[PDB]
Amino acid sequence: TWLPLNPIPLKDRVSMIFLQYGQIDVIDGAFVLIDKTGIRTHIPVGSVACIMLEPGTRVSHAAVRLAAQVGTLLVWVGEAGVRVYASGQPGGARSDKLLYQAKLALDEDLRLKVVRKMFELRFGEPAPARRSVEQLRGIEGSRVRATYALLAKQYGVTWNGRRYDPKDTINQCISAATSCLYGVTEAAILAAGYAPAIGFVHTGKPLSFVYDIADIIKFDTVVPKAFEIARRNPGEPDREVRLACRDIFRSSKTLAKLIPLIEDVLAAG
Amino acid sequence: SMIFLQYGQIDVIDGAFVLIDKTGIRTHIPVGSVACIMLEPGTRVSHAAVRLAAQVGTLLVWVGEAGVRVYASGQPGGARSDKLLYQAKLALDEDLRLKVVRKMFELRFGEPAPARRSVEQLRGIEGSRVRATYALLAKQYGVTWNGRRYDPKDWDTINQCISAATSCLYGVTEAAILAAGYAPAIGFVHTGKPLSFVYDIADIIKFDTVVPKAFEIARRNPGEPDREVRLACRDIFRSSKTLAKLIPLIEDVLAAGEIQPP
Amino acid sequence: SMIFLQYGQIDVIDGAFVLIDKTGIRTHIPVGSVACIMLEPGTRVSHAAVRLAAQVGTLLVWVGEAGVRVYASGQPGGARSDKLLYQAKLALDEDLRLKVVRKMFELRFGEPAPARRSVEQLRGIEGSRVRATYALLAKQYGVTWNGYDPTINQCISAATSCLYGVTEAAILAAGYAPAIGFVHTGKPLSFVYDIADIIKFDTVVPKAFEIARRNPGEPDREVRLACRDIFRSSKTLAKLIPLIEDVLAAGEI
Amino acid sequence: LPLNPIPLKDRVSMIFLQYGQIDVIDGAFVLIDKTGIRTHIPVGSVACIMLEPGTRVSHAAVRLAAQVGTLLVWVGEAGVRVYASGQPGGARSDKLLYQAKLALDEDLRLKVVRKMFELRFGEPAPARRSVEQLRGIEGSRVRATYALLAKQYGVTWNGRRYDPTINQCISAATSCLYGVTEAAILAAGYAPAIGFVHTGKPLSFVYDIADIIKFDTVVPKAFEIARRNPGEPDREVRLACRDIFRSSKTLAKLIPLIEDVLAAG
Amino acid sequence: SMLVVVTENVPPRLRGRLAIWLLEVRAGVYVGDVSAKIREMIWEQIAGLAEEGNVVMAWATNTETGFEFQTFGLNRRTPVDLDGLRLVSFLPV
Amino acid sequence: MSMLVVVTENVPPRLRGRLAIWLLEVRAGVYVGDVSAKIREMIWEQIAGLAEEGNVVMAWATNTETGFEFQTFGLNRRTPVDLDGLRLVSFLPVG
DNA sequence: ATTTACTACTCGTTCTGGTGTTTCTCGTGTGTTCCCCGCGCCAGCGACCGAGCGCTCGGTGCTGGCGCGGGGAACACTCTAATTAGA
DNA sequence: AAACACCAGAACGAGTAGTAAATTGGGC
Repeated sequence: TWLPLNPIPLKDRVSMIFLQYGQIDVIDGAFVLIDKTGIRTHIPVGSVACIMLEPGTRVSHAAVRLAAQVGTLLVWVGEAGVRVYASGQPGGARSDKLLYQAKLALDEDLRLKVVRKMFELRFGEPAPARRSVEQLRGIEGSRVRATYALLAKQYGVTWNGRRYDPKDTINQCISAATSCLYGVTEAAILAAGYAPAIGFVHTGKPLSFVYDIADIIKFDTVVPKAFEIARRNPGEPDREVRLACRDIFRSSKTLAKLIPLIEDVLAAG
Repeated sequence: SMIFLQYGQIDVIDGAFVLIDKTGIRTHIPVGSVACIMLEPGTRVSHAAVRLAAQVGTLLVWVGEAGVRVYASGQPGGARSDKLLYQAKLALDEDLRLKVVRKMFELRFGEPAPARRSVEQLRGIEGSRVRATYALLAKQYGVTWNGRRYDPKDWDTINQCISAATSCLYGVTEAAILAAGYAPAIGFVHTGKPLSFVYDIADIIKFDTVVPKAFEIARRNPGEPDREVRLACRDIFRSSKTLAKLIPLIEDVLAAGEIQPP
Repeated sequence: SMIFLQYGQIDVIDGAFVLIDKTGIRTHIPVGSVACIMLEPGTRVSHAAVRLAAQVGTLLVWVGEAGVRVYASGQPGGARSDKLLYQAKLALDEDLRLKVVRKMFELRFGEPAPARRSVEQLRGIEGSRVRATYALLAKQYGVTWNGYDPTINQCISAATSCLYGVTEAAILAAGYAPAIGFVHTGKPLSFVYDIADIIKFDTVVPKAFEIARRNPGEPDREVRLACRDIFRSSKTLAKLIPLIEDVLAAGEI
Repeated sequence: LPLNPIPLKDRVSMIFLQYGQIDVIDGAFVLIDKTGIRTHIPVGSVACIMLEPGTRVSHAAVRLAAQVGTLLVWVGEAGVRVYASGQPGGARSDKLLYQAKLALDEDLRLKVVRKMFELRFGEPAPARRSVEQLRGIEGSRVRATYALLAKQYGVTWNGRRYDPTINQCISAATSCLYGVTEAAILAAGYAPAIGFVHTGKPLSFVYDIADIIKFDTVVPKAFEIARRNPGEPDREVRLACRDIFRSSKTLAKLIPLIEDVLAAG
Repeated sequence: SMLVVVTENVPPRLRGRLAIWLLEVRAGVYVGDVSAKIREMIWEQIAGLAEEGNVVMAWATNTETGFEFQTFGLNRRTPVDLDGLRLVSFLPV
Repeated sequence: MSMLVVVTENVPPRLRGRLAIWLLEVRAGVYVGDVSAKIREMIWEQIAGLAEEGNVVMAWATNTETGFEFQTFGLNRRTPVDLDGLRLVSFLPVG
């Protein structure tokens, strides 16, 4: 009575689930979230691509084993859902695709081709000619600020500057929204057997490549939608933002379009 | 270095990793001198502990008893760009690949590889030596041997014990490659599979300790050979600290390319 | 003519109809002299019975107790084309429709309708007369009358519902369409509302006013049983078919 | 609690019930066998229930069937229709008066007849032709369709015989089409007896509508079944019929078509 | 649109009414495929005839999960809202 | 992707959890989900391989006139009967 | 004759609380070709108002469904040592 | 410390003869 438990495609999966203030146990082979009161919440871990864990959770060994076998990325998040830690299938990487990504990353010329492909796929227009990675990153920063001012004027949000350290609400919403986009994005890369750390524009960080991929589409749908929530300034923004992101991840079918896009980017090689 | 934790709950009470036992034995753990934490079955980790290990950059990996099997590790797919690009640069170049293959042969058999030999030639020599070693262990333990015939459908006792043991060694090997910070999919003798390098290192230290034990268990012929093989591998990996010694071996094998690995 | 069957089984034993009772009393029925068999609750029909009743063109109409309600009827929507085209030809033309409306007025109040009056004016006059009948019965039985949201109005609604029952039974037995009305139009039971409004206050309504005067615990049941007793004893359903044939006969065929 | 009927286009075609008594349990259409096994049947989601010989309906069952707008049809051998019961007052006055207006006037009746000829054969009827001439031409084209289909599917054809295998299949197939067809008319609130080409018969109009489309999908498919000559044809026909009534979405296209014909004149 | 209704401790009335339209595969488990308004009718029958029992109705939609469900009454398994994603949670004694 | 509904009785807890991996356990033995054809077939494989002595019924949305299709594994007092291709369910008495 | 509301009473299932018992569902020589679900682009549906003597009658853009296409098991191949076992 | 196999006891609901009561859920 032991059959191989195989994971299901990422596009045919729910976006994200948030659990908080309760222990994560495996009951009869199933992902269960027990609360302090004893109420068991069965979770369909197989049909979800990423499970984000909030402070207050106590995950068990068999829980991380189960979430690993069904291809479900576990993401410990902190304030406003920013990713603190992650766990997944360690051997779920493709040798050919890793060697392809790394081959495109080592050489400087192919790396510049990938960066230019990301710029063109983001803004719909080719990058300026004879420009270094730092210059494309500076132009990227200017266009990013122009997008923040343009969205701030479109949706009418009092804007004073981009602030990452929580030390307003708008930024928080963005940090939530983008955070989710980062999260699911990482899962896609893992489902695609690449590495999340081998970036092209961003380097050194353990998820640099992820930041690249998300930065292609974040202002296409996710950031403006986040602005919408800020326009209302709700009492529980995070949750709502989460929901909104989920709906966006449905309406754009993001989980289905990430893997081709990534491949398309590497097709610049 | 490295630390194993088992049969207790991980938390952070006064700023340090604590492991709680069923008898109430607190095991504080300083954030220093721990490059990786090994989580054995029976361990419930809190959120504060994961946050603290995440801030310092301590790699966490969920493994079995004495790392017999590996299930999930933090920062999936690799956390270090330098070591990944390093192993990849070694695997892409045919010359560096030949260097690492020769180093694997010399560390495997205790003698340098024959000169002017390609990768495939060393694979053939390695294969004939592997067959000869199977026959040699068959003579030393007195087991009737007819060949490695495995059917991934029905699941012979000797190929059963050998299979389980190789699975355990794949476990500790993948755990070691993770603790070192490299990719288990990027291999040199083996290619394509998602655990090629694991198959390389495992092939280096295969016949040293685990397989003779497998022939001992097949000699005793127990009712449950899988359990005895996994537990014997746990004992060998524990008393021999094979996982601790595997990291210097891996960093040396990859160091054979001479590009100064960081 | 017609016949009511209740509490038994319908079979065909050796060429004729049979109704088996709970005690074992065989009620044989010959295939002739019955134009419409009416089945009350408590009746089970075998296949051969419906086959024989279909061969000789016998109308089967599943109705309530004493025809108090109409639930289903064989040959849906009418069995005779000539009668349907006849009622329809009478109702399409405004002059023949006016003649049938005046006949309903005459048989309703006992006096001919005023000359040079349209269907709308006759409808207003008939409505005012209905008010006069409501106040008159309310004074005769001593019932507080004020003029329903979807006990006196309850009894009135129940009685009018039962009468709509027997009236629809008569319209279906004769072979005409219940939706093709002359005073009422558009409704699926317009003709039922006309023929029923002809004899509504003749007998049924005063009994509902009496029950409303007694004020019983269960008014609906007492009103329905009273209506079943009036339809049974007075043979109102047997008397309805000639009335309809006369009303539609006033259109000069 | 009220209980209103549902659009016929979103129902199942037909069910065949044999050798059992039909009762009502806790408010539900039930078919009990001789062995005691109880078969629940959703009366509301079925457009037409065929009652094969051996069925003993209860009063409550015809009450429920008539309240949900489900036509009951007592059938005989090979599915031929014997009797039927349906909702008595579930007809629209305006539609009945419209159809009867088209039927009383001889010129309008001729217009509707020509509309049936055009929608049946895909070509306008010859000018200045009476109903009888269009009826003879219709019968001739019917026989021509019988010979053409018999040649297309390789069926030995000797003639159209109505008195009691191929013909049987036809009788079953068309029979099925009649059933639902009548039901459709009831769901629209028209009268089945008010026919234009056929007259006098209590289902004349029904036949007419059926005679528009019977040779489009119903007859040829029946021929196919004859081509196999199975041991249990009826069932195979019945099943097959349902499939056609799904694949062509007949219940969805019957009401407009009828109205379309009534649009003539 | 596929429609499934599960009922516990309902009077037989609601069970029969559900047998009017849906196929009863298991005790209290009803399966069907209806449109939107017909689903509304079935839910009206449910809320009208259920008085002491607990009923859960789930139908197909075009949402991300694919379906949507609503409950009438009190049961040990109660649906909980997890940031809009409604799941089920098993209460203790 | 279509809708999937799984109803179980007298199944070992292994199968109940396995179904809890992809489906939501609305009721005791009543699980609801929305999966593709492949995932449906996989769930059915786990159902037939893990169920013992118990009875399970699986019903998914399709494009038939009925609007859904179902199949069953095991024995129960309610058994499906084929009436001229139309699949219904009959309730058998004792014995 | 049929059906349902109401009531004990049997029968079966689920659920939970005790013991034990285990830390378990794994074997990997590396790379090229025919077959079919999946997205993908273009056609069909989901209250004021007249007649008499306030009252009374009440009428008048997604979506599923046919299509190109891009991702999996035979076998197609080094290389060595006593023509097949091993990598 | 977490999780599953196995078995006995408690709680709970469906199914089923029995009794009794009705022939019923409006109206226009």
